[PDB]
Order: sequence, then structure tokens, then C-alpha cells
Amino acid sequence: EDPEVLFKNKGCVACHAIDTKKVGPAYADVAKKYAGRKDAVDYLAGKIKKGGSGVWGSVPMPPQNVTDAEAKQLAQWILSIK
Amino acid sequence: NEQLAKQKGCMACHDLKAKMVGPAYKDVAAKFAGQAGAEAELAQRIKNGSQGVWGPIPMPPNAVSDDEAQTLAKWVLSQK
Ligand code: HEC
Ligand code: HEC
Repeated sequence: EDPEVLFKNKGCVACHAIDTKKVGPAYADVAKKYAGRKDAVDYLAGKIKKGGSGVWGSVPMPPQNVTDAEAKQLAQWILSIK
Repeated sequence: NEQLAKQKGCMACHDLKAKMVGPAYKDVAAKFAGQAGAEAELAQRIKNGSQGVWGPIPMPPNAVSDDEAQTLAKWVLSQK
């Protein structure tokens, strides 16, 4: 049988995928961490624009080319992924 | 929104979804690259389960034949 087929029908698909995780946190995980956390939108908007490090690992997010309004919109969207 | 995130390059460094509990096959292929006996060792781990390699959660045995385990091992190690 083809491995792609076995990968699905023998349950491997419940626990494994092909591609590695990207360097930053998954947005679903960001949403979960900050749900109900007071000031999450403004906190995250600040991090998106300014960059930062140390919350999820030692790899930094560089400062991002977004307006304050865009940073807030992006924070709000990320927090909705739940 | 999602479209703004894509345009701004955010998705280069961020996935929408969390990782699965086990390691990604492209990472397994890279880890075993240039290791003697990789194919046979991986077939055994797929069949019999394994632990302590990637994290604290073991992989249980899988109900695969010897031939199926070898096929899967070779396919995993080829993911480039
Ligand atoms: C494009 C404008 C975006 C948006 C909307 C976000 N990012 Fe990143 N990001 C990266 C890394 C390595 C981290 C972890 C930093 C740490 O450990 O502290 C992050 C983190 C985030 C967060 C969470 C911030 C927090 O303090 O919890 C959020 C909301 C976020 N990002 C949004 C890495 C990168 C990149 C790598 C080159 C790029 C590009 C971006 N991020 C871009 C964006
Ligand atoms: C179905 C037949 C498959 C196949 C082809 C593979 N798995 Fe898993 N797997 C899981 C976990 C948690 C690990 C890591 C355990 C540890 O930390 O030691 C693994 C590991 C593997 C590997 C890599 C082996 C290595 O030593 O590097 C490979 C190639 C692999 N798996 C293939 C978790 C799960 C599952 C969770 C319940 C299930 C189901 C499977 N794996 C099934 C399969």
C-alpha cells in the first residue's frame, strides 16, 4: 500500500503531520494563552508592532511594519482563533 | 484580519494551528539523516512504540506488519 494511504488508515494521522512548526507560536495557542486575560489586545498589539522575545522561547519577533491600528486588528483576529 | 496577516508576512513565522502530539515527519527525516541503520530502527519504533526521543509522551505500538513498518519508515526518511 502507498504510505500516504497507510499514514491515514493506521491512525498515524491522529498524531503526526509532515511539516514542522514555524518559529513563532501557533495563533490557536496565542488565543488560548491570552483568553480572558485583561489587556490582551493592547499587550499583543504592542508586541506585534514593537517585537519581543522570551515569552514563548528565545527566538525574537522582529519589530513589524504595521500601523498601531493594524497591530490592534491583528491582535483581535488572533485572539478570535478559538 | 487573516488577509492582513497574510499580506504583512506574519504567516512566514506563525501557523494557525498547534502542532500534533508527535514529531513532524520532515523533522524525523532530518534527525535520522546520515545515521546508520535508520530504516530498520524506525520500522521497529513504528511497530513497537518508542519513548524519550522527542518529549515526555511515548508513542504506543502500532498495528502494522513488518512490511508496512518498513514502507512507512522509508517514506518518512524520504521527506525532504
Ligand atoms: C505579522 C504582522 C505578525 C503578527 C500579527 C504576529 N507576528 Fe510574531 N512572533 C514570532 C516569534 C518568534 C514570537 C515569539 C516571541 C516570544 O517568545 O516572546 C512571536 C510572537 C507573536 C505573538 C505573541 C506575543 C506574546 O508576547 O505572546 C503574536 C500575537 C504575534 N507574534 C503576531 C516571530 C515572528 C516572525 C518571524 C520572523 C514574523 C514575521 C512575525 N512573528 C510576524 C507577526
Ligand atoms: C502510524 C503507523 C505511525 C507512524 C508511521 C508514526 N507514528 Fe508516531 N510518535 C508519536 C510520539 C509522541 C512520538 C515521539 C515519542 C518520543 O518522544 O520518543 C512518535 C514518534 C514517531 C517517529 C519518530 C521515532 C523516533 O524515534 O525519532 C516516527 C517515524 C513515527 N512516530 C511514525 C505519537 C504517535 C501517535 C499518538 C497516539 C500515533 C497514533 C503514532 N505516533 C503513530 C505513528
